[PDB]
Amino acid sequence: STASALGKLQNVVNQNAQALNTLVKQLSSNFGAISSVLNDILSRLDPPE
Amino acid sequence: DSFVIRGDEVRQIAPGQTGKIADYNYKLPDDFTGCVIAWNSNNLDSKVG
Repeated sequence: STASALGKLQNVVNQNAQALNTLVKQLSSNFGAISSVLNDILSRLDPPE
Repeated sequence: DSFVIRGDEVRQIAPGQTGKIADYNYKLPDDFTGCVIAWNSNNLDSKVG
């Protein structure tokens, strides 16, 4: 009946899942460039920049 | 390497350039090392005819 008695294992699983999720999420950032996808950069400028 | 070009085309003789001379007659590598020398010979290479 009573839940929340196994908080440690659930916490470990949640931590791992959240770390993986944010690592995947980081792909959409800009980091000061003009776009977050390589194909648009390649197909809109010459190599020098 | 020596040649003769128009006065306005000397801008195209440089690494990472785009135009008509740079891509159809003389193409330079992006990491080109060396030097370029240019001068004028209107009184020699041009004739009244």
